[PDB]
Amino acid sequence: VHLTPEEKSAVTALWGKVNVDEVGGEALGRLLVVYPWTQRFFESFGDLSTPDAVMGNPKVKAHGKKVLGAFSDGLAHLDNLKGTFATLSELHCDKLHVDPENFRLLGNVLVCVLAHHFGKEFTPPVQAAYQKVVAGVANALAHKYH
Amino acid sequence: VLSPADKTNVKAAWGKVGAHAGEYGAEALERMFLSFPTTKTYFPHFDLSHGSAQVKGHGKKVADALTNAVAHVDDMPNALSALSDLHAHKLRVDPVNFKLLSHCLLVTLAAHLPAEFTPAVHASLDKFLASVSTVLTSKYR
Amino acid sequence: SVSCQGHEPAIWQCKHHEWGKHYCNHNEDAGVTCSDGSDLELRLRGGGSRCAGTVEVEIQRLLGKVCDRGWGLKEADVVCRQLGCGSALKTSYQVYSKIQATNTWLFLSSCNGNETSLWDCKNWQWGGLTCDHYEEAKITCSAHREPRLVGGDIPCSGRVEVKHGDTWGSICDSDFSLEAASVLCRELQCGTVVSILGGAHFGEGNGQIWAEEFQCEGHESHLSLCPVAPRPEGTCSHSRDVGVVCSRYTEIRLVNGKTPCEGRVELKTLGAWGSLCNSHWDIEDAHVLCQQLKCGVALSTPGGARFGKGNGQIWRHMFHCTGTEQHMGDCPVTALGASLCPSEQVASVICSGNQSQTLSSCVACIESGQLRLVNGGGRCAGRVEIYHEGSWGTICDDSWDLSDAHVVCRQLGCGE
Ligand code: HEM
Ligand code: HEM
Ligand SMILES: *[C@@H]1O[C@H](CO)[C@@H](O)[C@H](O)[C@H]1NC(C)=O
Ligand SMILES: [Ca+2]
Ligand SMILES: [Ca+2]
Repeated sequence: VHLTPEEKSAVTALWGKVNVDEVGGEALGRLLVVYPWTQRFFESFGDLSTPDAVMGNPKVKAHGKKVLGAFSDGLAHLDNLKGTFATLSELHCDKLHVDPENFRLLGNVLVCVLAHHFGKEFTPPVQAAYQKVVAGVANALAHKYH
Repeated sequence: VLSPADKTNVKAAWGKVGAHAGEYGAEALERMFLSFPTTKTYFPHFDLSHGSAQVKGHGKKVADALTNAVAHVDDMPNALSALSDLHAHKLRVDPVNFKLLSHCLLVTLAAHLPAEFTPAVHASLDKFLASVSTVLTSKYR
Repeated sequence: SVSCQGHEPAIWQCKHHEWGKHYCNHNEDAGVTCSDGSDLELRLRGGGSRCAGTVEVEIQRLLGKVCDRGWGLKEADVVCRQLGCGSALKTSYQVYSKIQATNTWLFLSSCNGNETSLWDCKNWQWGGLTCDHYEEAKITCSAHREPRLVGGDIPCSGRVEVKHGDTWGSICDSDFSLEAASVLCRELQCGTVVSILGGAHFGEGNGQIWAEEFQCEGHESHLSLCPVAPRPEGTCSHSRDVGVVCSRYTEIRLVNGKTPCEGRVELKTLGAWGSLCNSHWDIEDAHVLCQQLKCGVALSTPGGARFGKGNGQIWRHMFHCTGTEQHMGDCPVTALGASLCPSEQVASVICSGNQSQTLSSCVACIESGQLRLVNGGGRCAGRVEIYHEGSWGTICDDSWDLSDAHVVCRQLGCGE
């Protein structure tokens, strides 16, 4: 529906090469230092003042594993994205009150992180499919908001 | 809000780009076109085919302008005065498209030059590109 | 950003930017290099001879190389001139070995192209920067392979000798092909190749013989540019050296006349001087002769001669020049059994004396619509071709007879 079968193959292929342990910590650490208004939500994770502390903090790295796994879980079936993220969207809307833009910002940083880790293999058609995936996830986690 | 330590990274990182700046600008322009199809509406007569000479030519002039801005980092609005009027008063380019080009340009730099993109440099180069977009769009109406 | 004029007693006296600002990086730390001028040396390593290879710089015992970012044909010329080799032809060179890598580099900003040495042209940076994206600088001077013809009676013939570096040597016939000989004649400015002779016809050479066999495409402007491949030494005896005859083997002189641009035509063939026949001496052949004499374009040829026939025998050579070829050798010549020229009929030409504007297709015009004959085995027979606009075309065979072809044979000068 959303993606062509050739587009789906490449997206699923690259997601195999990823190192879930380190990619999640990388993207979360970058967002907390590039856009430094998300440090407010992660005050439970300790010191986050300096970029090296943000990268070296164990808690954000562990939270990166949770973020990455949920992204992989969302990739399981695209039409279910409304129902897949309905449980998580409520947490981000009623308890933490995370603005929908931060979902779009984290996804954009994820594309940059994946491009940094891979290199030339981040073919422009490949990133186009990834952006379409990211846009849906940001919309799906925000569609709960009303 | 580029601090003096932030501008030092910008000049050093852009220096490491070297002569490949023109190709990097061209790749970012092509990367944004196919990733965000609505952007092509602002280029009425340009040939949007992959590897087009005009796209390569446009990327060279875009990277030329950015390299000029780095040398004039302290005074950006004057170095980008002519481009600000053309991009806002003539073509009426929506400011939303600028954040798309900046993201695509950063991805091109990150993919082609991964070793030098430490998180400290990533923030500094991001703040530099945000400064350029605001200057160009500051008179949009 | 210290801006010293060049005469301040100390750097602090110069006008310099503030102790802060400008956002400098520690990789940009400046340095100096003061020397007496005798320690710096320039050498070429990794090539066939000293006039081709990778540029290597030794300054204060320290070895280094030169980056390619600022390299060009102008900078390539000044380096070759300093080494004494000659002019620079190619910015790449064929590798005979591998040179050791060195971390230190030399950078060229710009070079005017007429300086005596590389050190003289301004702002050459010695170390302090790296160019990993760029590569080494390579050159190939014109003294890599300098050809020469030795021991030939006619001006443009003799034994072929090729110079490697600063030493001379002959070349065996098996190494030299027809394509190689054409380049050699063109390089020497002796015209096109007329014939090639082997077996020490011109004479038995002396000295050492090169081993490599030239393998050139055929239209290279210099001997050095075309690639070569080494061959085993001693496979060719000394008697197997080659000789080359080029097309510009004619010597024609103007005499009796006080100004060299005017006078009676004199030709030297068979080891003697002789006057040319007046017949078949038109404007087109006259322009070529004056071009050879370097007088310039010519506008008039005398009808008869006040200069006389001369003491020498009357040569019956007749020339058929198109009008654009530089030398009389390139003009097709027919002299077998030419008609006898009476004593008072001797050719002459009055050149202008100005070498400018040559001849342009349209007086002093290369003309248009000149017919040519192809595939006929000669210059007087063949299929008719007509030059119209920028293309050559044929004629349909219908309504074609002797009276129709009578004009074509007359215009070409062949006859009937
Ligand atoms: C964009 C896609 C995102 C996904 C898939 C995602 C995923 C998750 C998941 C699965 C949890 C549950 C962790 C737990 O229960 O222990 C979580 C927690 C959390 N997320 Fe997200 N997240 C996203 C974006 C963001 C962003 C951009 C922020 C910015 C601050 C954020 C803020 C938080 C916070 C503060 C928690 C902690 C919840 C708590 O402590 O109760 N999320 N995230
Ligand atoms: C950092 C961001 C940008 C820079 C540095 C930049 C720079 C330039 C430069 C140097 C030119 C050439 C002008 C000339 O040759 O006269 C140009 C023209 C143009 N700009 Fe941009 N630009 C940027 C962003 C954008 C974006 C995002 C768009 C559209 C979505 C855009 C729309 C155009 C168009 C359509 C032209 C063509 C003008 C023409 O052909 O006459 N610019 N820009
Ligand atoms: C070299 O030529 C330039 C112009 O190209 C001229 O200004 C300069 O004086 C010349 N130098 C010498 C040494 O002839
Ligand atoms: Ca100075
Ligand atoms: Ca017929």
